[PDB]
Amino acid sequence: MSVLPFLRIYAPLNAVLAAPGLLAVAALTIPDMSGRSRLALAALLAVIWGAYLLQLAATLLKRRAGVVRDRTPKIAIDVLAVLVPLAAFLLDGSPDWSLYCAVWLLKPLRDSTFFPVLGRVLANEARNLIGVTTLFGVVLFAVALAAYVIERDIQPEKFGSIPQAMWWAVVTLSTTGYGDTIPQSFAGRVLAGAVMMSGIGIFGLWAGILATGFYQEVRRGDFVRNWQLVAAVPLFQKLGPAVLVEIVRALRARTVPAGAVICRIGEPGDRMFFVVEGSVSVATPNPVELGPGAFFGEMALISGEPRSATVSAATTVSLLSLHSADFQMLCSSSPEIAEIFRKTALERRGAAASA
Amino acid sequence: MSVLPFLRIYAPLNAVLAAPGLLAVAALTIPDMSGRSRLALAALLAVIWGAYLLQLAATLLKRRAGVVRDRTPKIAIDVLAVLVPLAAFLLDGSPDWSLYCAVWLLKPLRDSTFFPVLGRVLANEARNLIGVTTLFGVVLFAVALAAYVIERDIQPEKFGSIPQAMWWAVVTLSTTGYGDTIPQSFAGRVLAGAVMMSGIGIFGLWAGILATGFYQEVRRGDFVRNWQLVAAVPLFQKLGPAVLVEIVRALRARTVPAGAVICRIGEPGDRMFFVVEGSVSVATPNPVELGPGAFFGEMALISGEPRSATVSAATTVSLLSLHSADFQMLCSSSPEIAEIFRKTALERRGAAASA
Amino acid sequence: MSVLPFLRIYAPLNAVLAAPGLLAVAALTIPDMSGRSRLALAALLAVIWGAYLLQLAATLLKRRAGVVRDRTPKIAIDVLAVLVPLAAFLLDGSPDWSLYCAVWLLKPLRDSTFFPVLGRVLANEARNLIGVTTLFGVVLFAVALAAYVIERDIQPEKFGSIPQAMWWAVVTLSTTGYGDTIPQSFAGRVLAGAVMMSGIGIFGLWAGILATGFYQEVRRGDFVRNWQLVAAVPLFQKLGPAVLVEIVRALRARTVPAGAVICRIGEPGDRMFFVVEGSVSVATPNPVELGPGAFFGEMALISGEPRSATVSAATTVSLLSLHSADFQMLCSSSPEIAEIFRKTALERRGAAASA
Amino acid sequence: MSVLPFLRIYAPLNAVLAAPGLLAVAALTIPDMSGRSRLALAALLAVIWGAYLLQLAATLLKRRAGVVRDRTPKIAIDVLAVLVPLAAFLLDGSPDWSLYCAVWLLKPLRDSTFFPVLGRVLANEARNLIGVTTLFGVVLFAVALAAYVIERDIQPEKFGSIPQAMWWAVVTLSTTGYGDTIPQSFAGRVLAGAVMMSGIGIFGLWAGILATGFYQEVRRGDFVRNWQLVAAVPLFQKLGPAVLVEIVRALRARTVPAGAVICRIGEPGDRMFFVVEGSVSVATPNPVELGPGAFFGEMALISGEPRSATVSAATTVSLLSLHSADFQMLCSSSPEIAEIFRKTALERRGAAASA
Ligand SMILES: [K+]
Ligand SMILES: [K+]
Repeated sequence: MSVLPFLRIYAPLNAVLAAPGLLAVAALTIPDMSGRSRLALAALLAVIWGAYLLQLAATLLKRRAGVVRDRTPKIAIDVLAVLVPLAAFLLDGSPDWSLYCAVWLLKPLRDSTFFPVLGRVLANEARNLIGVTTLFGVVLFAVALAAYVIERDIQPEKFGSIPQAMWWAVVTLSTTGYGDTIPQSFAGRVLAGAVMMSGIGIFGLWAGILATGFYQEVRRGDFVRNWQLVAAVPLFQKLGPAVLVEIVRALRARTVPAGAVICRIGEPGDRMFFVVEGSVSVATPNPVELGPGAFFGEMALISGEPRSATVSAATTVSLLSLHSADFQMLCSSSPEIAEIFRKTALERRGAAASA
Repeated sequence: MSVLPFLRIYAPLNAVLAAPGLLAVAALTIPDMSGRSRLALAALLAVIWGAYLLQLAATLLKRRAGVVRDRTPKIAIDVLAVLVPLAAFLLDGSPDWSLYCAVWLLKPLRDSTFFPVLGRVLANEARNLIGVTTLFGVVLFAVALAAYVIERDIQPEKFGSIPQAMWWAVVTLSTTGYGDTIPQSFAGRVLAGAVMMSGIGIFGLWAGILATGFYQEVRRGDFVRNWQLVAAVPLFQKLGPAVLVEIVRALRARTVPAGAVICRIGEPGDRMFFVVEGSVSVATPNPVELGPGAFFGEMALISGEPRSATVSAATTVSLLSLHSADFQMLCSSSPEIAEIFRKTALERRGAAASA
Repeated sequence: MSVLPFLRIYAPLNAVLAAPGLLAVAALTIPDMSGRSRLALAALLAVIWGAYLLQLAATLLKRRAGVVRDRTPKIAIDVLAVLVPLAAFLLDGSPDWSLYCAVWLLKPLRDSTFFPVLGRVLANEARNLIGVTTLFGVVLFAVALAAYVIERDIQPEKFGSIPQAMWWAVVTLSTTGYGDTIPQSFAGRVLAGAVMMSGIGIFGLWAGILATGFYQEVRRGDFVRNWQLVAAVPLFQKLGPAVLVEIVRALRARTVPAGAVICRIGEPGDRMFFVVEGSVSVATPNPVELGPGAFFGEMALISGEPRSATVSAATTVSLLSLHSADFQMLCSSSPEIAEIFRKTALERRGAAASA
Repeated sequence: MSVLPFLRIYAPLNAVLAAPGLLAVAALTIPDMSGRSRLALAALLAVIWGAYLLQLAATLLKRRAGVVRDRTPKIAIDVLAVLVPLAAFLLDGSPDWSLYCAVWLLKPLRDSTFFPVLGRVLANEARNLIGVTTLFGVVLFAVALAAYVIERDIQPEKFGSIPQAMWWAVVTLSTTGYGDTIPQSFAGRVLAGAVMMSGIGIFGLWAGILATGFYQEVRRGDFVRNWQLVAAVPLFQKLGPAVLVEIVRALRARTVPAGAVICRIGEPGDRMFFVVEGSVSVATPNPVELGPGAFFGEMALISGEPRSATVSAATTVSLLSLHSADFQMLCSSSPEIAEIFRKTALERRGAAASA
């Protein structure tokens, strides 16, 4: 709604660090044939590999570029990524040689978004993941035992043996349920339904676990981000605490590096633009070079049209889309900010014509 | 609770734009017979088609009726809808001719509610859909590999080949789980349970993704709608900012076009009526012609009965059902609005008898 | 947490109105035998039936007992319940006679909690149930078509016919997935995974639909209930609006009819008791007869023990468990309510000894 | 985010009270062999058992150690745990002897986190678990009946009998869906899809049931915990009610017993430390012995680095990580607390050098 996390066109690593798994797995099998992809996909295997050389050395001289110390072991993550597959180059042994090759699949783990999520993975607390856990025990040995008496119900040939109760259990516990045989005695059935609603329910429980994980995460990181953002702009220094709250919790947006049409003029949209730092380019009959501490988008506001203007960043700028409800509420909260509203309209008045 | 999104009786497009898919698919097959629906459903095929002619021309002269520019390409959406199935008329080739015919199924995509939902689909941000994504990778090649060692466990005939590990993987990852064979070695089993709880869990993760999508959507659009609504009524101009908040966030309702009994007199209900614009018809021993800036439903309030009255819109009116808790809280917040409460009761007093 | 919805021991209808379905279905089949339950379960069939006679007449003279008009058609619900199974007595025809018999299963629908839930079922709005709906279309004809090309992939015997694509579609769309055959061509597979994550996702979408349904429901009904409750007690008349808010939103509890030990003295618990109307019985060395407008549970509060006392209702009383955080916050909000806190402690002081 | 529920390294009971189930089930079967684990796992069976002796006597002299009376029957829980498996020692009878042995599996139920969760299990109210329940009835006899007409569709051999409708029903109701046969008549199919989306949906309904359970739980227990915590610290006695609110709802953390590096100096982190009671050890060029009523972590705050310091508890201390947003909001709310902010910075100033 208020966020604009635009990213410059980038081929992500995922293609390069993933591709090895893809071609490997491709030639990874022997569909009764000599080789094609072996030669090919092994070729792209020395290509990818060489990519892992060049990346590594990128760490050699980039071991410190002046780089932050935030995640130290990410490095080790990488180095193992390149290494374990090294000795994965080092086997002359049986075709299981080929098998080990996939170890790279850790590669996407080089870096990713899993960092903060894990941030509340340990910060989750939520022992009810444990209690639910032991409950997984509960159901598991529940149907395990009932399945014991039942599989032992009719002994004569296949039943009456522990394996059946085991497997029927395992799948039944699931939401998946896929298989060759059932109770010929209803009881095994009815209990089966029991384990359905049960094991499924508990599945849900762990769900709500992860759910609260999501929310708590998004909250914490979001509003703290709004810490970094609040102190980050001067006008926020001239505005008192309650307003600090309102914005900290209100401001939701991201930065848009240069190279993209940021908006669409006379096209429907709901959002707001603020110059955190830098300039931003504006098509106007009297073009206007933007700077920090001002705000764009009263174009659409006072003009009456959604995105009555458009802009483009020549320099990377951090954007903040203001919530216009609390804005109107400040306009009407005190006379000073009603003066702000008038003068703002006036700044679009002069901006829309004069220089 | 507070919303009354009543719609006049309308046959939606869905029957006309869907029907082609339905009859097509019907005769779409050849259950060993010459034709019945072919003749028939092809007849309704020229009927539907002609509907697509008449709609198209509706766009010709309706290309601009004075119509908004909001969604430009919706048009193109339609035109392709009618066109690709044109050349879908243009093949003389094999029965796969019949196959292409269904391309219309895009028709429901002409217009729908997907617009805003997509609005936060791009506005979602939520890279954790990406992180979860690569995680889908995680599990997938996890069970893919384990399934590799395991299917290669017993080589002699069917196992030890990549396809099995592949498919067992794919289904197992799911919540579906449907199939002909299992581990004869427990390990494949236990790992199987692992992939169950795992792949399922991640499924949940993407869930909470979409969930936050829902909420954020409903919020944004709702309260902004309450922007359009707040400034839309005069009394809101005589009421200060805090109250503006209370109502903007409180008001939830929709407009009811003419032609429906809006309420039920002396039937249990919780809601409130406000005349945004127009009149509304009221059965009274001294009938009263309603107008904007007044409010209906203190009938039920001060009278003591749920819906102690009923009304009907002769003209389309926008309705707003006030939350009576904060209402009482305004009645008791200041003396002025307690005067409002008394005089309101008095307006039902005069309204319930006099003219 | 704060709610105590204790119900007197009652055999619910569910046993009587359900039992017919249970015995019926029991003898409902013919497991190769003459009859046992037929005679028996038909006996309990005239028993249940007679219960439906006596209930009906209960409506005859109870058509109006002075009873509310809230749900008129509930009656008709019942009468049909007894009637359709009448002509279900009226057939002499084939065994499908027995089949029709189950029509009672509507009986639990006589009355239930579905009323309010349906209250936001129509009050849901949430067209995204529609948009998602057409999306169900999306996926359905998606895999339907892909399955068309694929089942027609290998024509020679079973494939290349519409039925396969149909059914494989239907189950695959699910989370269930249960069946005899798969793609022998990967493509059908990969697309299969697609429909998995897709159809499943949409399932989730409809979920969040129902979820917001839950919440909105519980909220609306809850706090409105707190309307009925707020105006329902005199002290609430001596307390200003902000406090009205705090309690309306804070108070969560239910009424406990006479006949139950309401609390446990010196047993851990978190809750609070308030006499809405009537008395409540209290074991004390100087027993104290309770009355409205007072409050119980500063026993545990000021005493220092959870449930340092226990009580029992001789007369049905409505209970309200106060949130002690905002309570302390009133104690410390103004001096008057700190006097309330002292005098309250003093009322346990005199109550704990004197008469 | 703000919570630090660190636990000293402990082998939980789960290994000892679980292990019996594990080895028992291991030798629990007879994979065609004389015995190995029997001798072994029965040996660890007398080991575990003896553990249950020693625990029991731990209750004998620990029947009261001065121990709380909170959960009385937990004891009985244990004693049965040891007893029923006693007579489970007492059978000389058939191999089902072995079967009974697993009764211990109740052991994890000795104590666990299920206590509060059950706390809102009874405190849930939420009759919609009942309404949904009867709905489970709804669907169940729905597909049960439709399956009746359908299985009786083609009578000649296997169909037309009640069992099929029964089982097809049961699984179909699920999300699992696993089986040998389908409708050869579409109708059974289409209805099948119906039961899919239906039974699944209701599954969701019960979900949202448990969900609200989660939330309500976490809330109640959390903020009440913040009751115990608020009154628990003196500074909270010098701070007025609104601030009491802010902290009660803000403070989220746990206690970290001695023996762990509590923080990481110059490593990225977001949290805060407060000395509830005791001291805490601090590496400083001028080491500082911590005491209650002070706060740690303005190191990171005013210093400019996340965790610009680290600490270790020599004595178990209760930790509270303050939310720095509302903190800044107090710093800027009144001059007194801005003096608090300055002097705090000064306490890191003196602490970072002087003694
Ligand atoms: K399944
Ligand atoms: K299955």
